[PDB]
Amino acid sequence: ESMITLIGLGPMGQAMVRVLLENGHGVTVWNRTASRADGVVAAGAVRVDTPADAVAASELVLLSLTDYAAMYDILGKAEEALTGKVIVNLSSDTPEKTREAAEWVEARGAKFIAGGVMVPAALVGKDEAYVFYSGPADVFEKHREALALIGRPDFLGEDVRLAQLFYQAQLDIFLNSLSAFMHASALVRSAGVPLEKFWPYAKDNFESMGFYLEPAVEQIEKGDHPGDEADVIMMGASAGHLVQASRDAGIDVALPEAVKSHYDRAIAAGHGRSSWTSLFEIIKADRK
Amino acid sequence: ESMITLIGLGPMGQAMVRVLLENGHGVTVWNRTASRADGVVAAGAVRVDTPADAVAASELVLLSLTDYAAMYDILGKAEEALTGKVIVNLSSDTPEKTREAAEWVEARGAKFIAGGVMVPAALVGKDEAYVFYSGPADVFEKHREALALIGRPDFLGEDVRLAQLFYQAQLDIFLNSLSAFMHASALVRSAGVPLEKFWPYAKDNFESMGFYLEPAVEQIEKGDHPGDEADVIMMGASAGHLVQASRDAGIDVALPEAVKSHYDRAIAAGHGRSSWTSLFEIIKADR
Ligand SMILES: NC(=O)c1ccc[n+]([C@@H]2O[C@H](COP(=O)([O-])OP(=O)(O)OC[C@H]3O[C@@H](n4cnc5c(N)ncnc54)[C@H](OP(=O)(O)O)[C@@H]3O)[C@@H](O)[C@H]2O)c1
Ligand SMILES: NC(=O)c1ccc[n+]([C@@H]2O[C@H](COP(=O)([O-])OP(=O)(O)OC[C@H]3O[C@@H](n4cnc5c(N)ncnc54)[C@H](OP(=O)(O)O)[C@@H]3O)[C@@H](O)[C@H]2O)c1
Repeated sequence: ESMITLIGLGPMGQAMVRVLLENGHGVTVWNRTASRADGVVAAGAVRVDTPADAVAASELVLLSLTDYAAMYDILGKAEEALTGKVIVNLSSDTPEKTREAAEWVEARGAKFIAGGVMVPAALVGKDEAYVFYSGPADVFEKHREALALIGRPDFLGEDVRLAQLFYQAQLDIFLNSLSAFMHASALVRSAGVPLEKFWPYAKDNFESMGFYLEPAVEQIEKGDHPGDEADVIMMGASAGHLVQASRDAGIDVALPEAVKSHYDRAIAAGHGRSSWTSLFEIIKADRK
Repeated sequence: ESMITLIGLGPMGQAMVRVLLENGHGVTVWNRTASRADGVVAAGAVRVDTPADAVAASELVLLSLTDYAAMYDILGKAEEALTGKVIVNLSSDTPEKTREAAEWVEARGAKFIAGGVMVPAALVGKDEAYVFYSGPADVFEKHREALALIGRPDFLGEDVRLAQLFYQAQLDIFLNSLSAFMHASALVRSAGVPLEKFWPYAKDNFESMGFYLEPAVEQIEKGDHPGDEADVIMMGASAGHLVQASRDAGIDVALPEAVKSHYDRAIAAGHGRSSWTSLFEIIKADR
């Protein structure tokens, strides 16, 4: 069936290729490290020597790269081939650089769609999988059926930045959660307590988060930060406890100092007696 | 019934008093701000003029204060009355200050137990509620039945530091999650997208976390950080994207810079091609 190019054979790239092949699609691939295509070439994919060859081979070109800098390095050696193609970039970078790259690709006569895949490689193509998409809807809809093999497509809008924004926002929560889990683990291991004793508590803590956060949405929407049940003076004190405990234990202080700086800036803005939601008032961009 | 003293009548202390009263216990109370006892006095509690009076009124003295410094301010004006009492401190502070306070209380002839309450005031005494305790087990067991009204007691050990350590570790995850939620929200609101559109995704993200973290426990236990499915070079790049996006949006950069610094230190230690669990190797204390 339809031949699709994929450039970028990291684990996400490979999982996407395997899924396109298992559903009848032909897949041309190219990677900076050619040896990395062996597993997918064996499963039915066509390696090709040059980026220009890979772009020329198909209408739809998927990029699974570390960043957008890598797109310029790869497609920079394929500018003439781009005319009439559809670039779907499934790579992390800033929203601003996502729009700049859309303009560069369209100036070379291709369409540009941004994607953000919201599961790891092992879940590509399964039921859990979903992908943010943004860019021209007519073009997107022409290729929805193929893209949906990777995960449920969530088309956010024509502003090509939206998929990147949602990706970065989810990443913000995700990387924080990892670093916080490792930080808490580090504090525990520092005291000689095995992590198996703490895990059930950490697990419960993360599983309960949705409950503590749901009510906060309205408070943040409205600037309504009542402190009667928990205040920034009490929570900011705790944050300083965490910082001192971290110094005492010889573990990282960057993460707990960053969180303490939220409480300190809030106290300086007079929000001592407000809910922790008031931190939003010092974290948000100036409406000024 | 049994008279228990609770000094510290903020949101959590009041919920504790209400629960002790609803179960027959008698409760003497005292606060730096006496007017704050009105609601609990009305529900059955006895206000008292002085800390010394509150300590003297009962065997078991619960303290729900903002920090341990407040314990010294309050019990500094008792001291003679402490002999033979049991102090259960349910306040945040450092583990080191928790041990220092146990020594000061025992030198004044009382027993000292540390607690960390793991639910907010509204859930005190409900099914969800649990509390870390640490200190002398015999003393703890003498008062277990009363303490259990506040939430499931988890005795961690006789090292009085353990409840505070577990409290601070849970707090680490908790305050991070809040700041991260607000930070992601801020990034979204900065671009003109309403929070209502993003919430379902944020919710799903937190609900999924337990699944992505369970396998990481073994990796951290063993120093086994395979990068085949996701590595620090790719995730570190992402963390830098978040930092740049945050500058672009004019939101806080402290939180994302802190997270990026984990990926940078890991790359510097050669863990570019390792799993994100390798950040543990940079975050941990020198062995
Ligand atoms: N892994 C995950 O679970 C996951 C999940 C969600 C989203 N993502 C996103 O998915 C994308 C891919 O991540 P991944 O883990 O599959 O792969 P990765 O480790 O970022 O590598 C992906 C590809 O980028 C290539 N590459 C990087 N810089 C390049 C450059 N300057 N020029 C040419 N090629 C370059 C690599 O080529 P080489 O093979 O030659 O090194 C590789 O083929 C990232 O943007 C990431 O944020 C990752
Ligand atoms: N609130 C929650 O949802 C929650 C969740 C679990 C655990 N905790 C922990 O529970 C503890 C109690 O905090 P809270 O939220 O109930 O309220 P809080 O704002 O910490 O106030 C608690 C009490 O401390 C007293 N206090 C503070 N500094 C004092 C000082 N220097 N001298 C004398 N009294 C002093 C206050 O008396 P005044 O009336 O004079 O201020 C107040 O009655 C904290 O350590 C907190 O970390 C909180």
